[PDB]
Amino acid sequence: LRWMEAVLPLGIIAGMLCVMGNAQYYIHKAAHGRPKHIGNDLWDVAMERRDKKLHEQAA
Amino acid sequence: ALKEEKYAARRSILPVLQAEEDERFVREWHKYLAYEAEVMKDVPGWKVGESVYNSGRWVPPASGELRPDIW
Amino acid sequence: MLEFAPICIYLVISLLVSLILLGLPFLFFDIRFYLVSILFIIFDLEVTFFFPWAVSLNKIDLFGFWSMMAFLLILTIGFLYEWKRGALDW
Amino acid sequence: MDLIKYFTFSMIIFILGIWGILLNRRNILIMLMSIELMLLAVNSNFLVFSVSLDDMMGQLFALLVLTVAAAESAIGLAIFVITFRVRGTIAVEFINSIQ
Amino acid sequence: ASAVDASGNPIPSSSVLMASSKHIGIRCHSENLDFLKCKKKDPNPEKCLDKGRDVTRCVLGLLKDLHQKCTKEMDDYVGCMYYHTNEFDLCRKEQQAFEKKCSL
Amino acid sequence: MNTDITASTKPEYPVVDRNPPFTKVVGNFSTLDYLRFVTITGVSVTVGYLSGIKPGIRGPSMVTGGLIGVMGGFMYAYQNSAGRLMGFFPNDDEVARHN
Amino acid sequence: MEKLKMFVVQEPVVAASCLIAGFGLFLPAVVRPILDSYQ
Amino acid sequence: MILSVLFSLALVSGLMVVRAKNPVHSVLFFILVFCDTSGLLLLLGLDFFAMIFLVVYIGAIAVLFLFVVMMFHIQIAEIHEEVLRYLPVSGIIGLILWWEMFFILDNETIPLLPTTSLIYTVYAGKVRSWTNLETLGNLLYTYYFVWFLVPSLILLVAMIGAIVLTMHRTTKVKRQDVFRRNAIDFRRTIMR
Amino acid sequence: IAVPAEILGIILPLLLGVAFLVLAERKVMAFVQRRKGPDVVGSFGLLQPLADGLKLILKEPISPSSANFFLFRMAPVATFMLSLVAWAVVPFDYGMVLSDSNIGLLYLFAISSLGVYGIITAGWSSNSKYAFLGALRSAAQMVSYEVSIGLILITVLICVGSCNLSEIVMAQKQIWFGIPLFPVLVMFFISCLAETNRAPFDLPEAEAESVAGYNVEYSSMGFALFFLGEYANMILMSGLCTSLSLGGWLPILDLPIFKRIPGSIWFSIKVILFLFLYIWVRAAFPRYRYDQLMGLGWKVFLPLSLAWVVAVSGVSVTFPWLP
Amino acid sequence: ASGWGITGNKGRCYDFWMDFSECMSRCREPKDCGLLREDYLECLHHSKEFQRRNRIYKEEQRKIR
Amino acid sequence: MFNLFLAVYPEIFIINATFILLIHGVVFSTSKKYDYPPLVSNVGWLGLLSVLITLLLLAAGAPLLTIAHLFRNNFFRRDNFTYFCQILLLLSTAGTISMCFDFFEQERFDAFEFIVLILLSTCSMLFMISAYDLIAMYLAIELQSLCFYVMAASKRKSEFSTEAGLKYLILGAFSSGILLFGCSMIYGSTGATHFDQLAKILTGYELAGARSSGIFMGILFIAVGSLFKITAVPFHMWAPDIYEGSPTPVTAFLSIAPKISIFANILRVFIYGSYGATLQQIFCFCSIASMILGALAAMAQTKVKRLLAYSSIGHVGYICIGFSCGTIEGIQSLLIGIFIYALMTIDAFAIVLALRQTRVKYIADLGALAKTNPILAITFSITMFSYVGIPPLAGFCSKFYLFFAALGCGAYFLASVGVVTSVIGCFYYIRLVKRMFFDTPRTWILYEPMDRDKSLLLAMTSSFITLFFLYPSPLFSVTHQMALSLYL
Repeated sequence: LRWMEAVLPLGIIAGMLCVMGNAQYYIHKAAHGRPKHIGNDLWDVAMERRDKKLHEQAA
Repeated sequence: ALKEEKYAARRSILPVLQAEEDERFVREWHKYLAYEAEVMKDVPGWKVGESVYNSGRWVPPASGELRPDIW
Repeated sequence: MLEFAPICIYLVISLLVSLILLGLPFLFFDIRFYLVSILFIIFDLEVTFFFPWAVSLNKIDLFGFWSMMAFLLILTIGFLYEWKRGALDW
Repeated sequence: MDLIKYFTFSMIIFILGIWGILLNRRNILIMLMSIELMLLAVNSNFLVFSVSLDDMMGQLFALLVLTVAAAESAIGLAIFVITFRVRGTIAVEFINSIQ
Repeated sequence: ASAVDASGNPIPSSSVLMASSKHIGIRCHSENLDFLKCKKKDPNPEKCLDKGRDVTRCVLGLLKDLHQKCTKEMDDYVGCMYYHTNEFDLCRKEQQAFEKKCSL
Repeated sequence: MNTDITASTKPEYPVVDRNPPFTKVVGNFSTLDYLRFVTITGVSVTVGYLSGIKPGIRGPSMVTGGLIGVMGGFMYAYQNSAGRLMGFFPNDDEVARHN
Repeated sequence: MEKLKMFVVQEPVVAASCLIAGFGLFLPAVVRPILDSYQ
Repeated sequence: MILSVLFSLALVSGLMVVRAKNPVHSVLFFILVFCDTSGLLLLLGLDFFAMIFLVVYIGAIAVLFLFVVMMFHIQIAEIHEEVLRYLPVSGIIGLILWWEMFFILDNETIPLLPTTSLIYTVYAGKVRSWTNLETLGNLLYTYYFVWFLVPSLILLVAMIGAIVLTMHRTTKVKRQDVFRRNAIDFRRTIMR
Repeated sequence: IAVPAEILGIILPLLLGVAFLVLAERKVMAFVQRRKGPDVVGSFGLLQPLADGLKLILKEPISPSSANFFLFRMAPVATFMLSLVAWAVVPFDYGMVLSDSNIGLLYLFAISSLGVYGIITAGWSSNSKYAFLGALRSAAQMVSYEVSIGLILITVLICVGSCNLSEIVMAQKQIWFGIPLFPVLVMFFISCLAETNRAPFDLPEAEAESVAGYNVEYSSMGFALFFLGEYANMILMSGLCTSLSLGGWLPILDLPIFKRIPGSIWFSIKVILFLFLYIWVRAAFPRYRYDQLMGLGWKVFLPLSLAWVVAVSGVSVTFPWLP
Repeated sequence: ASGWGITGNKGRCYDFWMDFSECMSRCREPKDCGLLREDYLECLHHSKEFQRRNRIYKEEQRKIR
Repeated sequence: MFNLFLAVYPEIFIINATFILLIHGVVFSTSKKYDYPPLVSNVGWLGLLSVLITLLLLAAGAPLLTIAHLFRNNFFRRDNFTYFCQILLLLSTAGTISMCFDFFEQERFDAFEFIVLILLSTCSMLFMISAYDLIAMYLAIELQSLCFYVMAASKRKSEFSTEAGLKYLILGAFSSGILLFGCSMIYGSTGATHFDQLAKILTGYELAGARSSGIFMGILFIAVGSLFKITAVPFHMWAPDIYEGSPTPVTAFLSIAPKISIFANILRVFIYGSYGATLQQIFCFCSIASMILGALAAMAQTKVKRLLAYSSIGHVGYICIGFSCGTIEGIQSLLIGIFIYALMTIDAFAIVLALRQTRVKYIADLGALAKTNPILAITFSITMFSYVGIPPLAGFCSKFYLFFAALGCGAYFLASVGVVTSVIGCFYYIRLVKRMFFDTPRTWILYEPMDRDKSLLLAMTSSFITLFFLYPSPLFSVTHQMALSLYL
């Protein structure tokens, strides 16, 4: 268990990485209403703008 | 194979999006032509949306901004 | 683009936090370096040429692959010149 | 407007390199730096012209100009190092032995 | 992610279209090809808007028919194609459920 | 990658083939082409030996001259054979062989 | 052969790099045409 | 507006390069103007060219200049001249070049006066968007290989010149050798 | 808006991770050396980084008055900026990126290239010439091993068609690239060890030895900022190693029991193993002389990296194995 | 102008350039292709279109005044 | 070797030979087994052999250089004009290599990298002569520029060599920047880089007008860069200082080889592509300045190398009158003048290297040479009279045919200025001849004999110069054919 006590500070680094990643993810999700897309391009941007305009016109 | 699937799905959707964009651009260009006519009717020797090019070959209007599609 | 605005805001926030960290206590010759730099320039140009080649291997054919290999062979002879002359030693 | 602004900036950088060469009489490293500024202005002009004209030749030749400028900077700093070692100083009045 | 207007009308959108891509390309490959041919012949939008109108009619009719055929499966598919930005690999169960109802 | 073999100037002799393969061109080597290769290689080896005496590396100098001469003579022989086989040169013998 | 073994002993890393580069050039020079002919 | 700020910073950094008393400060402001040019490239849309400007100009050439300048240890009054005397000639030449820029702009490139709603989006080339890096690689390695192989010769010439100019091996200095017997096999020995 | 919130949520946990990383380095090195690290400042020494930071803050600063005050002060600021903006792009899972740049690899390479300027200016702005010489040595070493690192990046870019880390990982989905390229991963690990001046190739930290370093003149917060930049770079390059040769946020064998783990946990675990390897190598090996490490970088890793680039390109081009 | 576009597709008016080049190759007199050269330059710089838009804007502004 | 590369066998062979020579020289000069031998002579002999072999390849493969016309059209186009230009360039390079052998052994200059750079620069000039685009042009120009930087600064400890290298460095970088700005302006205002596209866009419309102001500026800046490359008086200030400071083989190569390549490049970029009266006016002004100031400055010089540099500047001014007429006879006269000037410069620099054994520096040093070395005195006097333009010798042929092209040119002002300059600039050649023959100095500088490598070349060049008036039909016909083949 001594090895566990020595690795315990490393677990804090892993937790910090998880916290930064997940906090970023959920703030972006709340800001936009959908998880961030990593494969987006000009086509995806145009489609998302068209979707926004169509939905705001329908509503 | 996955990327080809995505691109094939994109291609089948393209004609309807192009039709919608074409209709939108036609409406906007007709509005612009009407605006130009109503603001330029006073001067003589002015045409309505005359093309500065020759031999047809319609081209989209110049935007004046470098790479407007990326933004 | 549209993705480098977060990078700019990140840079600004990094400046802010670095300045805050600095201000917290206030509240209370040799030719070897030149040769190394020249080699750095040459191999930065090498890697800069590798990047598009590596990305576009699928489009460029054996023609492109062998053109890159010839480029390397032309520049690897320079590396052999470096090795034998003694530029890599210190 | 964007093309006008980019071309004006590139021309201003070219003129600024010219001014650096003009003002730096007893300074030679800054003369080389002004030459490098001229090179940067040329690269920026080529890139913006490629973007405006929708042609890839500007990008190709800008990359090649970058490579050439890096090589010529390497050679030039070699000349600077050997000169400074030979005469012990970078002052211009020590580099006027030929007339 | 709604995929439906107030009075049952199908919103074109992009998630709905991307979900119905295969159905569109199978039903009316024909006038899609015709519209692409007209666009190649003349890039001016005004010269042939009729082909685009026919393509739009096909797409709208297919969307209405698919929505009225299966609703829960199509609604789930469009919702999961809106949550993930038209990423087919992240929506497999919903896509498979959609496939079973409206066969290609 | 698309490649076009068309030359600006039209051949003045009948063309056996426009783009002969490397193996076919090598196999077309007549006794004259072999004499070309042998003469060039021998000239290069002799020059290397005669020039490497003063530095003191006669074997290495002959080896370097031999590689240079082999490359040059093979290039010259291949050039002559290809020019004959594409009709750029007086290829009477292989035109007769083709006929 | 003896000189080659001595060189490999004295400078193993450059010999390994040369062998790796030779393999990398040898695959498309020979095996690629072989596979093209086989197809 | 961001474009105006960027090239205002670039112009100020270039002026500091021109009129900087310390060559180290000149190198640093050269780095700054390179960074501003990279930002301009981001605005243009050439991400690859901006990154390679950073890597080469900011990294390689600028560390070279910094190394040589710091290693020189140039003192003031060794490189020092009054700038007031050359102000008239600098102004005249700059004004001539600016007037020529004026004439060039007045004829070919006419600025547009106020647009967004009139943008016609093709949607045809966006199905597979080729990046700048991808397009440049495809072209440069398929159909312009000669203009790519020639700079290899230029780099080889640069390396050969750098060596033949700034090489000085130590005439009499011992060099450590690791291939000794005690390092290789090391048979144990004793006094007996 | 939400972008500053995301940036703060990336930056502050990074600083906490750096503090606990130096604490973990102490603990692991002590446990290696048959002793126990910080255990008296809080339970198991968890409050030791807090105590150290508070002491550094409360320590009264000193002004060297080196006639280069601005450049002396701003160099650690520059390296801290560089480390943070490098961390601005590294992904943690599917969609946890600030800037999903299509050129993410070259962005990180450029940021690593800019990293030498902080140390160079720190060495020059200092009055002592020993610090200037040490800064020059460290800069040159980082230069050589960054050339090697760029060649390794080119190998990975040959393996994966794209240039963004997220799609790199999505390609890593199959084989993790470490199984095919374990020697390349080893060379990249040694190159990043020499890039951050950690483990062997440790010139600046050999202060008890004659080489001294570029941090001798620096005051409390300058030294603290340089240390934070170095350790943030260490974590950054561990993340680069796991994103390049271990698949990032990807489980092992794609079993459904392994998919219950979010994936950010997987990335964190891999980064932790790489940091443990960092401390392991530092504690277990001696250090190289400057000339030895420079010759090793310019004569051992550069030819091997070029050969591996050529070999991977030849393997991929010959067979249909190309993306 | 080469047809290699900035986004990997056909150039903006490489078609105009090729029309001008074919006219020059098959023409009896170089002034016959003056219109096509004007078209190519106008595409390159948008000078005539920008001037037309500028004069329209001038008339609109002076009508407001 | 796939069949497209028939178009590039000379360049490929010279590149591979340069690589082989570099590897051999390094591996057997860094060798402790021997006594670190000076490999400059061996590498130079092998490089001369390689130059001869690639000359044979290029000469025999006359129709094969046109293979893959469209494939190579992007980079370069080869025809009879480029064929003859490259033949002359290879001959000049071979002569320069052969005549600089004795400099190596006696002056201890034992860096084979000099020969490696000779070969690499020769390949660069080959690429330049073949070049048919705004990109290959710049790449070849920069390749020879870096080679010449290293060449001028070759003597590391020499203060003169270092200063000349630094000056040539800075001024060449400035000219490269100006030429690059010109290329950028042309690309931005034209959309084209290939010479054919530039010709198609530019023909039918003058460059002096409101339209194509950017095109005009780009063309003017490219002309400025090219004029710097040929040392015209508005941009000549580098030529004398670097010609003096750089080692004598380096300055001989600089004076002989780059002239033909740069002038062929100028013909292919300006006479074909941007042919318009404004360019000929620019080169007319440059030629007037070149002749006038070359004569005036060479009258005041007292050093052999500086006098040779100013004579080169004046003869470049004459080549510039030939260009600035820009007709069929004008281009033929340009080529005749280039050939004759290259031959005369090879002669003069061979004699200078012969006198380099005793370290000749001033004009007075060769005084009383008519007694110690009679035949050498007559040979050098013949060379000086050829530079003057005295009829029986080769220089007068180029001279009067340039003046005839100028009289059919309509440029009476240009011809009168040229002839007045020819009369004015005879004085320093006559002063040289006086120093050899007429003076009786108190003390004499005895000169050691020659090497056979320089002696054979000098004998052949002097025989060609003296006996050219008996048979100029081959050169005249070749130059006429080249001028005609520039377009059709």
